[PDB]
Amino acid sequence: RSVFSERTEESSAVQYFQFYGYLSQQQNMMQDYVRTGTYQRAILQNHTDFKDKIVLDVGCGSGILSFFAAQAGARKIYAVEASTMAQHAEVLVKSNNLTDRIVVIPGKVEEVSLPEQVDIIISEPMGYMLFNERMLESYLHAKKYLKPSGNMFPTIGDVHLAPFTDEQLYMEQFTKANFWYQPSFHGVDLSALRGAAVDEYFRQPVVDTFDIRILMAKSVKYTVNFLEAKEGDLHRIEIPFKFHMLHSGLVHGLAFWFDVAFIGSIMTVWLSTAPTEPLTHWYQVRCLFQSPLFAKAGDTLSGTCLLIANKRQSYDISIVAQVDQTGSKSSNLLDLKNPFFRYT
Amino acid sequence: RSVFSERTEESSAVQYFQFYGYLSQQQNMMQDYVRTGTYQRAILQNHTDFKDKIVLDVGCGSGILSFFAAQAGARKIYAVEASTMAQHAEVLVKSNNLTDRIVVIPGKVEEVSLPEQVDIIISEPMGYMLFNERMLESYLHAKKYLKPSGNMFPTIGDVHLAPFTDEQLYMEQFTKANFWYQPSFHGVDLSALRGAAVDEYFRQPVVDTFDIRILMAKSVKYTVNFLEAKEGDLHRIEIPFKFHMLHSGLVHGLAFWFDVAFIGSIMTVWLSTAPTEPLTHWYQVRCLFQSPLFAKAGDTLSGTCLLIANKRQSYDISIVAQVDQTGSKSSNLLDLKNPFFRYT
Amino acid sequence: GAIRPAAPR
Amino acid sequence: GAIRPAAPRP
Ligand SMILES: Nc1ncnc2c1ncn2[C@@H]1O[C@H](C[C@@H](N)CC[C@H](N)C(=O)O)[C@@H](O)[C@H]1O
Ligand SMILES: Nc1ncnc2c1ncn2[C@@H]1O[C@H](C[C@@H](N)CC[C@H](N)C(=O)O)[C@@H](O)[C@H]1O
Repeated sequence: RSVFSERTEESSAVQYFQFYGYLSQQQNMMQDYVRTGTYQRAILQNHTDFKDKIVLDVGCGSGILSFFAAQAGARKIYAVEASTMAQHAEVLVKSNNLTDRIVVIPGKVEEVSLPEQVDIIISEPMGYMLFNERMLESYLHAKKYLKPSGNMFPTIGDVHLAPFTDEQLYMEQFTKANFWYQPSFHGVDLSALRGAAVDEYFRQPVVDTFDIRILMAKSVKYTVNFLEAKEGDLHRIEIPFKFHMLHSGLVHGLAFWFDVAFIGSIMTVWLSTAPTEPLTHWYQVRCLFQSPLFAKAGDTLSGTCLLIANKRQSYDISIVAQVDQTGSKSSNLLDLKNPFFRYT
Repeated sequence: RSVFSERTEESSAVQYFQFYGYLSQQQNMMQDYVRTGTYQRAILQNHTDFKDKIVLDVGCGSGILSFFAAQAGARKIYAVEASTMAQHAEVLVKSNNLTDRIVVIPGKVEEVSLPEQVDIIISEPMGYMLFNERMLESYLHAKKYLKPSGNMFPTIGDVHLAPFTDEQLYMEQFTKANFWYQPSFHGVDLSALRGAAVDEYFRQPVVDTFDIRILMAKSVKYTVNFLEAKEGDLHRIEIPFKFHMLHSGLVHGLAFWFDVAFIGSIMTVWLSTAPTEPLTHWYQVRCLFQSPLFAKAGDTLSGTCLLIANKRQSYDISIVAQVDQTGSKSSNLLDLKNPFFRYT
Repeated sequence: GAIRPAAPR
Repeated sequence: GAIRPAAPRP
């Protein structure tokens, strides 16, 4: 039936909205002060984008961003939430005396009916590596409700990519895989599964932070403009790259992070997940190469990061990289749905 | 369509078998040396229950238990596995040159066909708190393939429950929930959801180990005899208790652990997850009381632990307890499928 | 089913 | 979605 159910396996959806149904999970996001306080700053400092305006909050969760919009003088805020968190949001709207201004609407933004078109859409639809969850697509879908020359908060998103060296990370993953190297595990030969094991462990993106000294080159930027993109733009995301290596050493994979910009009428406010910035609950993301690439300073490392949307609310990621000077290449598949959360 | 599909929501099934399809997850179980080593000892030291016998391995995973049956001399072993781990097991059967003795059968044990009846069923289908996953029912279901006077390994399982005092663990729940008791979280009064947050945290069983000094009475035991039990016997599990209190204090809830016994022709081998025994990947499980109960040594703490099976492959737990000398009473409801993993 | 990572202290 | 906890570490 709906645009959402056509692109999403039911098993994925149930589990997804179950996770967000937990007050403990909403609290986790809320307690990220950089995230929550930057959203508040972006909204309050652009108060004229809200004052007496009609607002759509896509995936309101607790209601938190709708309360910021109300603090900035919005006339009416439609707060849409597909998880059972919608009922808790309703309770908060009542206890905060904002029933005249915040209207919770339970269900998927792809399935509900709003009573009118809006001036501005706000959301926090960013997953780790930006694209996990495929919630950006629901955010773009919601533009069917946006007035001409309406705005989006956030307005754009930049994904950054850079090559890294981290021998300790590589060996940590490699060591776990080599459990399946043993030819006599309790007298049983596991070694025929070595290859599948390495493949599975290296399909896992690594979510954690790190020092910027591990980066071997200036980062490449890929931009998505939410004011212009169509949902279909996010089905196949292709990020070519050419890195000018600043340091010699082994390239163990690519590091990703993302920034979003809230481009208001008064000022632009950035929310950054970069490793040079204060740490957020998104940390940063690294895709390891099963086979590291040796490169010399001044070499070029070129290739393509390709993200293919799947029905499990995430992406199949392929990264092909090569050192142009030697023709040394690494081909990699990663399953963005199945990360290794390594942070302590 | 099958006994399995009737008692199980697809969304739960899909996620369950995805989990077991990871070589990393099979690996996690294999690496529990207490678990894997005890299974090997029970099978090998009862070699006469296996020599030239026909064996069914219910949920064979990587195949490890089936290889131990081969080590003990079984003629034919049918290894049934529902997840995609089935392919990986088939690879190990070939690489260990056991194609003539181990036959891997992909699919649910409720849905596949065996060509003959077996002498002995082997399985590791114990969830945390024993009952989680409802795989005990698949193990019992499999007795349709058992010859009269066939054996089961394990043969019996015992759950233990005992009252505990742990003020710090109890207090950790209100600490977490009082996030919501802020009148101005970024300008928002969250206080109305505090009660809901408390209920959410108290609905989670706690998975971790503990010092035995926290236990306030000798355990009561509930036993499942896998030779005699029917599937239906596991849909509603009623565990009455009358604890004679050995220590005075605030009872904060009930602690659970479990033992299984392999009752073979040569000897009985026990696999215990008790807090007195070396730690396993099952740890122990604690269910808190939201209102704790004062009891003095010599008092009786009476009540019932009621576990009711649900379609998410787990149980709704109802614990009701009173101190008989005073009449003070505590009711608690938990969701076994959603535990807090507190161990480091 | 790990959707969002734990927020840092 | 954790079915089995992690094995305790040496
Ligand atoms: N298709 C959808 N329709 C409605 N809500 C959704 C959809 N997809 C995700 N969500 C909700 O969007 C929220 C995403 C959260 N990252 C944001 C929560 C909240 N706005 C906050 O900033 O704290 C979750 O509560 C999800 O349940
Ligand atoms: N109904 C079922 N039919 C077939 N396999 C199942 C069923 N339910 C659970 N399983 C499998 O049973 C296994 C349970 C594991 N605890 C045991 C793995 C393996 N036997 C070992 O001891 O290492 C998983 O691989 C599940 O996929």
